[PDB]
This record gives sequence, structure tokens and C-alpha cells, in this order.
Amino acid sequence: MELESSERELIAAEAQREVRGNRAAEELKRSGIGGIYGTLAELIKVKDEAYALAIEVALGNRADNVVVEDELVAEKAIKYLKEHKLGRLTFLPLNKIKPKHVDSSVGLPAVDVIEYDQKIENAVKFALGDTVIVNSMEEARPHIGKVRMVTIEGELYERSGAITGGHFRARGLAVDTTKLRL
Amino acid sequence: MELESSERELIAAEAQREVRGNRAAEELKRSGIGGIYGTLAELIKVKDEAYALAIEVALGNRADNVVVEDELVAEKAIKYLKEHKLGRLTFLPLNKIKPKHVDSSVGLPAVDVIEYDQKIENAVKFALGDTVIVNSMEEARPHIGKVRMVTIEGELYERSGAITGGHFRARGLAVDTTKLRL
Repeated sequence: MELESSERELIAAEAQREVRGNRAAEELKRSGIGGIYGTLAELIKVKDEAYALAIEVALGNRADNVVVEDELVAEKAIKYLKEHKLGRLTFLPLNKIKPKHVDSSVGLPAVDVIEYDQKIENAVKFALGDTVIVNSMEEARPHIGKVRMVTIEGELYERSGAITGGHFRARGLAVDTTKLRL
Repeated sequence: MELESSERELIAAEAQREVRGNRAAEELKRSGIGGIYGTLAELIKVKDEAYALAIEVALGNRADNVVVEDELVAEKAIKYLKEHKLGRLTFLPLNKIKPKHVDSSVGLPAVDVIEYDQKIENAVKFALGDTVIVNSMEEARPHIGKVRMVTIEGELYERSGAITGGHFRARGLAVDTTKLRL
């Protein structure tokens, strides 16, 4: 991230996602259930640090979704979660999950700035396939409700028209600007 | 909820949503910004306790979304959140937000079991407008990816094909079945 504020935002966003979310995905890899690939967070790599915040924001909770071979794998995994009291997960079955697509030239498709195994493409395009990265809130307002957009600084415009904004980074304890304790 | 397990699930789901989520919506009502109606959680009432868990699950995080008059209200509110370091919110602008609709006879439309002010209908139908309530996971599998469904016991099938399941209720400390301390 170029700006300090952007870097702080990214660290904060990442920290908050860790607190929400459920490490149960790890326990699933010891269930013996085959056909579980992992979370999108484990499967997607950002190609360019300039878009790290945009991709974190555009993935949002989808980062914690678990990619699986099919709906049978999902139902088996859900039984395991229930039996072992491991909370909840969202599963993305490769044969069912519907890819989304960009249908405009408003900006840079988010999928262009990530790397992932072609095998899980349906899951990746479901999460990020119609997301476009734009530079600011100004260059976004005309398309609210018609294009999914994320700004470089981390505002999110769902295609539905839902708008998400504000700082990820918290206020924290105040720190004297004066050097009162050298 | 008929079953004890369902009631426990509902309490747990509600408690978990409270911990996630941000009470910043309350601070917004003191910003002087007009055209803010409140969160969907404050605006929707369940008509029948039998569907309380289904509606909690089908709303999910949308329960914390803030309904506003238009995108101008959203952008003003986002500036306020940033200035006062109040974290993030998702806004639903009534003039932009896209209602969803049920296009099948698979089961009971979720909107049929709630009450809400007609004024915010676009926001409510955006969240719940294509959700159908079905009785179990069995009566659901054929339509994975073509109908948004929630089971009475709280599994969620997004129209995309994403499947969410598992207990909301936590294991907790073990409790002797033996009466060892009368």
C-alpha cells in the first residue's frame, strides 16, 4: 500500500477478519473427508501490493468460505461440523457454484490482479468475478447498483446497490504528540 | 422454536451477531444526518416464532445493514463514520437498492412471515425477497444454485450455490449428567 493510511487499513481489516471467522476449516482437513480444497484466503494470491486492500475488501467474508469438489462433500463436512461442535462454515461446491462476470469497462477487473489454481476458478469467479477496482468514490457513484466496485482505499459497492464504507482501523488509546517520555 | 435445539440455535445465532457487528448505527442517529431509517434488524418483525431461526439465518449480516433514503445519505454517513472513527457500516439506499423475487414454488417465501413498513420494502426485498423457507436439507438439495433457501433448522443455501451449515450453539464447559452437587 502506497499511503500509510492504506497500510493501516489493510492490517486492521485482516486482524478483524481473523477475530470473526472460524478456524474449523483446519479441523476439517483431519476428518478424512476428501474433496476439500481449503478456504479462498488460502487459495488466492494478490499479484500487486497496490491492490491488497481492494482485494481484502472485495473478498470480505468470502475469504473464509471453503472450496469443495461438490455438494456431497459439503453435506459430509457439515455433518462433521455438527458432530464435533465446530461451529459453521460456508462451502463452495465447484460443480454448483456460479461464476460472476464483468460486463463493463468502468475499471480493472479484480480477477486480473490475483493468481489462483485454474481448478478452483468457479469459486474464485463466484467471489470476485464481477468486481471492478476503481480509484475513488467519485469515479464510482454513477454505477451504484449496476457494477460491483471496490475502491483502492476500501469502499465497497455491491452490485445490488449496497454501499460499505468507513475505517477499518480503530481509534486506539490517544498518544501524546509531545515527547513526554523520551 | 418447537425443538429445544432450535431455540438454543437461535439464542446462539443472535448472541454471535451481537458480538460481530457495530453499534455505530446508534451514533449515526445523533449526527443530524437526515434520511437514516435504521438497521434491518430494527425494521423487521417475525410474524411467527416457528420461523425465527430461519429469518435470523436468512438475514445474516444484512440484519446490521442501515436503510437510508438515498446514496447521498450513505456518503454523508460514511464521512461521519470516518471523521469520528466509528468503524464501518453497509448502507441500503432506497432509490438504488435492488429487490429480489421468488421465481418458484419450492416453499414459503420468507417475506411472507415478516412484517415491515412498506416504505422500506426495497431494502427488505433486497435482503429476503428471493429467500424460500423449506423444511429440511433433503427437500433442498435438488435446487442448490437455482433457489435461495433456508431450512427451518438453519442451513442456508445461497442462490449462487454456496452452502452454510453447522451449529450456532457452542460446546461450552462439560456438565456432569450425574447430580454431584445437589
